[PDB]
Amino acid sequence: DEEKSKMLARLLKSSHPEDLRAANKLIKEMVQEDQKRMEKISKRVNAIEEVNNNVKLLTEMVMSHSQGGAAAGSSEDLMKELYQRCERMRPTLFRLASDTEDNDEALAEILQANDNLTQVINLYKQLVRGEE
Repeated sequence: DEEKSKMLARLLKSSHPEDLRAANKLIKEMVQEDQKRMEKISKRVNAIEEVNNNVKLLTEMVMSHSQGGAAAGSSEDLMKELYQRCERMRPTLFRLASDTEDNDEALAEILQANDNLTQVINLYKQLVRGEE
């Protein structure tokens, strides 16, 4: 916000005991707003980083077992556990979109995120755990 970011700089530059008092209440609050934000942002970012990675990893595995590969048991297992974690995440993403009501850009990342999430889940469910 380039607006406050200028009203403050003039309250601080002020010379009256009343502008200081305000710049303070402003700072006090801007600092609060910047705390809630970052926290929101990290929650989403971290979540998405996991999803993307877990997506890629499992995707890789599932594919190694497409005609030859994946130690059937010690590889066939990591997957099973990876998968479940993806399933376990659908919930988190959905609540994430639900809470991301102020930034369609992020919201969209969460949705892209979720498609990929569901896509791989419908590939472990398909080829692999589906055929046999």
